[PDB]
Amino acid sequence: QSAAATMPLDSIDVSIPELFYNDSVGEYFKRLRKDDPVHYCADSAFGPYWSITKYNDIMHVDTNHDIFSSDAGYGGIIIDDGILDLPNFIAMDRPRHDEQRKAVSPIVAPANLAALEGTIRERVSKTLDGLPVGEEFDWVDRVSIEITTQMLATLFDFPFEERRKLTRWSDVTTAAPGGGVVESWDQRKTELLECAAYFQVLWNERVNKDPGNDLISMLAHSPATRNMTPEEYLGNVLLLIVGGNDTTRNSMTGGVLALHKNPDQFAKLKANPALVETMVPEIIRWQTPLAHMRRTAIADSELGGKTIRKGDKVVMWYYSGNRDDEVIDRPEEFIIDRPRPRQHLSFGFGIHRCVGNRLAEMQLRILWEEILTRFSRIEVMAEPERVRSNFVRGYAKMMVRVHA
Ligand code: HEM
Repeated sequence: QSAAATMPLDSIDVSIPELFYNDSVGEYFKRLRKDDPVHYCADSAFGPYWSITKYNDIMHVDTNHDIFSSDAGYGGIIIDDGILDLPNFIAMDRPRHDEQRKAVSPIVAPANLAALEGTIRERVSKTLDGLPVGEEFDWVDRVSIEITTQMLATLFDFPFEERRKLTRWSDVTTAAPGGGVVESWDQRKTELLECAAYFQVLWNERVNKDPGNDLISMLAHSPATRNMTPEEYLGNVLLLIVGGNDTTRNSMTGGVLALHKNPDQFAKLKANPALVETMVPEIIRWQTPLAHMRRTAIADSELGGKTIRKGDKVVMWYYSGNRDDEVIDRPEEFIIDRPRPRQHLSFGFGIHRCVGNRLAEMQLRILWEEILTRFSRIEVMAEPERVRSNFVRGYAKMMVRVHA
């Protein structure tokens, strides 16, 4: 591959998934932020697109939804244009998005989340109490996937023993025949109707009981949801499951890798466990579990001296903006005690900013509070295998050992 530092600017294609896989893409982003920060690529595997590489420019795009649209009709919200017809509120503009999002934001209520803490902690405690000590195991399988699946079961108060159903339904939602996940579109449809039937049982059992602190109770007792159709219910449930699943997984894996690579920060965290609160947002900045989101321009506009034309694909590279030293001090450093650790892009900004963020951060905080009480070190034994994606910045496997 060409040297990012000196190659022609017009040869730089940051969408190439291999560059995320081998984790060199950061070098190309570094070159763009310095030398062409609103960067047009005329030809790629995804078609032509703009790369928005700097923190303030990315915020401008994300918070200007009347110019930069998320609508599924234009191709949706990933660089790769999109294809059972369920409303998908992340790929929707005003006014429809707002009522679908308002249904669900009870999950943003700190009051509500506070009621889940004890359940989260007991579930994390049991997993960590079961890990081998001094023996190698796959952190991704044993902790990240396991704990994320708990977090979704907690959110829905889903029958805990059946929680693997949630990750199966997550896998099916983005599957296509030939992939070895589903063998046909019928099977996929059949499984997602089984999901709708299950969640409908849950709703039927809860609507006439005192409400719990889970989402299904809250939706069922909330007067705002009177006119919520079964398609909206299923679309909301699958969007939450997908939105929470790999992002939280990769944040759980990422913070272990960061602390291994910065053992001085891990020394500071053990000496002051209260830093868990300011460390969790740093993990999320450092990992940038979703590396981009995309938009489509619906009107000409100017950005960074460039004209972005109506119809053009515009890619907000959150992973780049989270390395932008004009906003973030020493951005390549993992620092668990920054003064404003929530100054990052990993959750986006604007009307589509992550609705799950407070639940993710609570889950991550409780995870680490519970690690710190148990283990003196979490040692990464081999370079983890990364995911080959330009969207998911994540890890398929990471071998570790824990020490008492
Ligand atoms: C560290 C974990 C997470 C990260 C890094 C993350 C990231 C993001 C990003 C980048 C967006 C779009 C932001 C934008 O376009 O401006 C988003 C939206 C969203 N996320 Fe999260 N997310 C995480 C966890 C969660 C969790 C735990 C849930 C569910 C419980 C969730 C549910 C959603 C939903 C439903 C949306 C769509 C919001 C809307 O369109 O109004 N996410 N997330």
